[PDB]
Amino acid sequence: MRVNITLACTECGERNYISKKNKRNNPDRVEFKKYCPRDKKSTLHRETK
Amino acid sequence: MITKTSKNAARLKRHARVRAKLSGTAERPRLNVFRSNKHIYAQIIDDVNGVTLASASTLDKDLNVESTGDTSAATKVGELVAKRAAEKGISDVVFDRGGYLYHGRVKALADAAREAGLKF
Amino acid sequence: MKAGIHPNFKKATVKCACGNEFETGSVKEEVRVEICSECHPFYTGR
Amino acid sequence: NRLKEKYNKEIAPALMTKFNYDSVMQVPKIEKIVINMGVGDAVQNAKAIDSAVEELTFIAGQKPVVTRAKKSIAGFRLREGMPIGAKVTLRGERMYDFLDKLISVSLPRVRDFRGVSKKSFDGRGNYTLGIKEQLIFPEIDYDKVTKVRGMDIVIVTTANTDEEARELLTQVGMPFQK
Amino acid sequence: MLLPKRVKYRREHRGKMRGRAKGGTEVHFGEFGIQALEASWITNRQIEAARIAMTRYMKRGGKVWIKIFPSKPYTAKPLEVRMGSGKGAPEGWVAVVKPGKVLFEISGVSEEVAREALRLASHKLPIKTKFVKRE
Amino acid sequence: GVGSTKNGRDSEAKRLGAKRADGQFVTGGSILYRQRGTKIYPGENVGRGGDDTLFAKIDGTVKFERFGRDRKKVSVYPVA
RNA sequence: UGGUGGCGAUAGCGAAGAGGUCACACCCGUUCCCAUACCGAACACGGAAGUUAAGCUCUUCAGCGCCGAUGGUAGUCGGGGGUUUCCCCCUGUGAGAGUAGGACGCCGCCAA
RNA sequence: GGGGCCUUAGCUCAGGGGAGAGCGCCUGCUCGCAGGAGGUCAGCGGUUCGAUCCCGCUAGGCUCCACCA
RNA sequence: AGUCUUGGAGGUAGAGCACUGAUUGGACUAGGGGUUACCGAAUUCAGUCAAACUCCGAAUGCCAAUGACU
RNA sequence: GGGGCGGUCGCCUCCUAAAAGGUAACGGAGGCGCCCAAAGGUUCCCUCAGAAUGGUUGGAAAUCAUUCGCAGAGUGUAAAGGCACAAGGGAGCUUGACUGCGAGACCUACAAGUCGAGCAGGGACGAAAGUCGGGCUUAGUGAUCCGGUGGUUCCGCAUGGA
Ligand SMILES: [K+]
Repeated sequence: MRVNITLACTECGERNYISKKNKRNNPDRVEFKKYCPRDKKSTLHRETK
Repeated sequence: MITKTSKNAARLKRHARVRAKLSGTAERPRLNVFRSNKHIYAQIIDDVNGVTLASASTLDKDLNVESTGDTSAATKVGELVAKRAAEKGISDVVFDRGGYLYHGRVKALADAAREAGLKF
Repeated sequence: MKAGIHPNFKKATVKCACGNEFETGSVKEEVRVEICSECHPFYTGR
Repeated sequence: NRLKEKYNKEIAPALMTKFNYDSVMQVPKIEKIVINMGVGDAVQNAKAIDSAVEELTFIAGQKPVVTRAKKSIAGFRLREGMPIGAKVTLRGERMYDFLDKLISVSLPRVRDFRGVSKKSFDGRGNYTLGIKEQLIFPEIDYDKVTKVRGMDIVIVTTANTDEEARELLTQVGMPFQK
Repeated sequence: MLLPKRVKYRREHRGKMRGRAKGGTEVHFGEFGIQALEASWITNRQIEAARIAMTRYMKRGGKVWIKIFPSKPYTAKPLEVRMGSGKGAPEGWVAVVKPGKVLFEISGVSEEVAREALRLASHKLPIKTKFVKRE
Repeated sequence: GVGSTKNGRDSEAKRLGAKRADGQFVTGGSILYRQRGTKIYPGENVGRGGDDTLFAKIDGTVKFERFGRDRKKVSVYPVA
C-alpha cells in the first residue's frame, strides 16, 4: 500500500523531504527537483534506499 | 442544417476569461487589442474609471498601407499606440490579448509596443 | 493535414471494364473496377 | 474536384431557382461528411480497432479518431473510456472526392443494390447512410480483411428541410431508391 | 388502506398543528364536502372507515375525493419497555388535518344523500366537521 | 429487554458565518467570513482562503454587498 | 457604426419586419508562421471574387422569463385572557401567494 | 425479548464481471467414456458500470443469553 | 449599558412547489396485456404535503457604525 | 431513565438547533482511520445529464450526426455548502505536495486546531500580467516519556579524545 518515504538531496546527502507514494503504482525510487536548504538551490532529491 | 456561433461570440467568452485576472489601473492601464477580418486596433484603457487614455489603429492616417490586416500592419499600430501613450505618460501596461491567441498579428502588435517604449 | 498519419492523396485514374475512365482522388494511382455506375445492371435499368 | 465544379456551376443556380432563395448564401451546400464504424467487438479484441482504423484510413484518405466509450454499460460488457469505434470528418476537397467515389464506384458494388433510402433524412436536411460491408470500397484488399464490417456515412448539409437536402443530393447524383 | 409507496425518512418528528389549513379549504372537485373544524391527526384506518362508510351509503351512485393522504408516519416503542435506547419502530400513517381542511368531497348524488353520506363519515373521524358546498 | 441505536454521532461545531460587521473597521489579515464554498465572494481588498475564508487584504471599513442578481461579496475600503 | 467598459433578464427568450458603401461579419485561399487525439471545422496566416441569408445594428410586439406596488391575510416582538396538542384580544410590525402596474435597455469612454 | 449465525442446481459444495464442478438423473458407449437435466443465488429494495457474493430490512432454521431483588 | 437612527450577516415562523421526496382527480397516451381505453408509464391541466424540500421569506434576536438623549 | 447483559467511547457531514454563533438525550440519518506522482502546479483550450429525429452489425441502452437542453451532469470518497467569467472536461510543460518565515485574524479552559496578505532564498508554468507553500471546501488521526535513524560552528565532569 501507500508508504512513508524520505527524499534526500543527491548532492549534499541532506534528508530533506518526507512524503508518500503508492509502491504498487510507483515501485522504483522516485526523484524530484526540490530545494536543498544546505545547498541553497534546487537539486534532484531521490527517495532514500 | 448546421448552426454555429460567431467566432466573435467564441472570442468574447475567451476575452472574459482573460479579463478575470487582467485589468487596467491608472498606473498600469490595459492595452486592449481588437483585430478584425480587415483591420487591427489598440486602445489603452483604464478600467477603474472606464476611459480609453490612448488609442491607435489601421484606420489612422499615419499607417498608410493597402495590406491592412496582416502582421506587418500590426507592428505599425504597436509602434503608434506606444509612442502616443508615451506622450500621455504611460509606461507600464498590461497586454489584454482580447481572446485572440498570443500569436502572429496580436503578438506582432505587442512586440512592437515593447520595442517602442511600453513595459510589459 | 498532420505530417506522418495521412496517406498521400493523389489524383487516380479509375479504369472500368466497360472502357469508361474517370479521375477520382485516391491513395492508389490506378484503380481497376469491374463495374462502374454506367455499366451496373441497377443503373442501366436492364 | 468534379462535383465541386458541378455544385458551383449547375447545382447552386438550379437550387436557387427551384426554392426561390433571396440570396446566394441561403443555397444548401454539403458542409461535412462524417464516416463512422462502431467496433463494439473491440471489447473482445484491442487489435480489431487498429484494423478498423487502417481500413477507414484507406477509404477516407485520412486518419480517423478512435472513438472511446462515454459510459460503462454492463449489457455490452462495456467500460467508460474503452476504444469502441472509429470516426472521421471529411470536409472541403476530400469530402467531394469521397462523395464522388461513393456515388460512382462504391455504392454500385453493393450486393443486390436497390438504391439508397429516401427516408434516411433527420428532419433537418442531414442524410445518414448505413453500409453493410467495407468491401464495397476498392481500396480494401479482400484477402487482408479478417472480418466484414459495416460503416455509417453521415452527409451534413446546410439545408433546413429534408426536401432541400434531398434535392441537393439528387442533383449531386445520389442513387435514391425508386 | 392508503399509505405511501415509499418515504425518504421512516421515523419523523411528530411536529405541531397550529393555524388553519394551508390549502384544501374549498370544495374543488365534487359538489359537496366535509370541512374540519379542529386540528387532529387522521389515521389511514380512520380514512378507510370514513370512506367505506360514506361509500356504501351512496350505493355505487356517486364519486368521492378523499382530500387527505396519510403521508406522515409515526412510531411507537414496544409494550412495557422503559424510556430511552433509540426511537421506536414505525407504527402507522397519519394525515395531519387542520381546521379548514375539506377532508372528503362528494359528487354524483343529491344534497339530501350527500349530507347523510357525510354524516355517516363524520362519526368515524376524531374531529368536529361541518358540511360544505362548492361556491 | 431493549435494542440499541445506530446513530448518536456528530461532528464538533465549526463556528462559521461572519466574523466582522458591515461598517466595522478591520486590520489587514482580519477574517471577515468563514464558510463552506463561496457563499460570499471576495470583493475589493479581500482574498479567498484555502477553506474559502474571507479576510482583509488591507486595513479599512468592511462592507457586505450585493454581487450581481444572486450572489453577495464583501469589500474592505480604505479609511480616508 | 465599430471597439471597449459600468448597471440585479425592467438588459432576457420568442416572433415580426428593416439595414449595410465605409465599419462588423459571413465569405475566398492555404505557399508560409501556426493548427486538428481526424479535419484550414476551430485556431492561425493570406486575400477581397459578393452577400446581407446568418452574427451584428435598428424598429414593432407583453406569448414566456424578469421587475413589481397597494390593500388584505399568515406569521410574530411586547402586553393581556381562555375551555390550553391549541385558541382569543391589545399597541407595534408585517410576509409569501395574488394582483394593479413596469418593462422588448440604461449610463460611460475611444475611434471612424 | 436481545444478540450471533445460516439460507446456491436432484444431492454435495465452488463462486461486483454476468451462476460452476462432482455425483444422481437423461444422451450412446461398454470403469472409464460422451453431451445434456436443473438455479426467483431465502426474500425485499438499494449501492452502483454490472450484485450470489455490496448495504439496509423481512422471513425462517439453529445457537447463546433473558439475571438482582 | 439602554433607547432611537443607519447598515449588515443569517433561511426559523409563515408561505410556496422552482429543485428533491411523498401524493389526489381529470385529460391524453408510449408501451405491455386481453384489434381493443383491456389496463397503463411519461406528458399535460388542476390539487395536496415535508425536521433532514426551497423560487421565497418575516417578527425577533445578533454584529457593527454615527450622533443624540439617558 | 437502578445495576447486570446489550449498545457506545476519537474524528467528519447533515437534521433536531427556536433565520448570528453555540446548544442536550442510549434523539433522527450517514461517513472516516484514506486515496492520487496526477486525481498536484501552471498555461492554453473546452462544456455537461437526458431526450427527439436519422442510422449495416446494433437491441431500451455501445458509436456517429443534427436540433433542443442551467445543469436535470460532473466534482477520487459521506453529507452539506459551493462551483458552467467553472471549482466540471482536455492537452503541453512541470514538482510550490518549496526552505526560512509571517503583519493580522478565527477558534479556544488548557493542550491543540484554522486562515493569512506580505518579506527573503531558490524555482515551475506563462509573451507578460501573474499564479503556485498540494487536492472545490470541511474527515483520513494520537500528547509525553522512552527508544531508533540522518544531520549538526552545541556540551563533553583534570586535559585531549571518547
Ligand atoms: K427508571
